[PDB]
Formats: sequence, C-alpha cells, structure tokens
Amino acid sequence: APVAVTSYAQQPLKLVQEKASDGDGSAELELGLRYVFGSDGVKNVPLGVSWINKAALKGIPQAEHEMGSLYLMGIGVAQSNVMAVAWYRKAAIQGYAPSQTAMGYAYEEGAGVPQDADLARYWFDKAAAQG
Repeated sequence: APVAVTSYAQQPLKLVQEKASDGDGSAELELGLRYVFGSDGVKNVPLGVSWINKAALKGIPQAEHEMGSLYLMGIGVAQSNVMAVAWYRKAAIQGYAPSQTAMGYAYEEGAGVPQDADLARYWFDKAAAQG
C-alpha cells in the first residue's frame, strides 16, 4: 500500500522518533509508516495512524495520500470511501500524482463520490500528464 518515500528512509529508528517528537513532518510520516507497515518488532498500527495523521494535518501531500489509503482499506481506522476521497482530494489538488490516480478510480466506481467516468478521466489524465 504505502507509496511514500520520506527523507528519513533507512535512518535509524531512534533518530526518526526524536525528530518526530520535535515536529518534523517528514519524520512523523516516516515513523507512522514504520509503525503501521513495519515488521512485527516495530509494528503498532494505532500509534502509526496518529503519526501519519499528524503529518497529514500539516498539508504534506505524501502524508495526505497515505491517510486516504488508510481510510480506503480500513487500516487502523473505520473503512470509509468518503474520508478516503477527502484525504486523496487534498493531495491530488496539490499535484500529487498517486492521489490523482486514486481520485480517478474513485470517480470510475463511485466510491466516496458520485460515479462519473468523465471526472474519472479528468483525474486519470492529470496523473498521466506528469509522466
């Protein structure tokens, strides 16, 4: 699921935890990704959701996208197509290509939005223009 690659990739866990507590949004996202998707030694989904959410509340598009994927799949949160689109929309409107693609699939099937094939193409083509 996770498509985000933060600047704290492959950094030691102790450094990520310290910078996350200081307010570094990139470190909050990296710590949340490790708690949610990491191995059993560091896995802690409820804590990771709060760290991903803290980075997403700062407007970080990579963090807003992951919040949408959490609500879309119901990982650590109650599954919600509406809330998934709410987070995807915030990242897609900033130009984040993975969220623009997610917006396209939402309009194609009508998940969290009224089904609209032309609006699906609008968001699909927006991600295509960045390739």
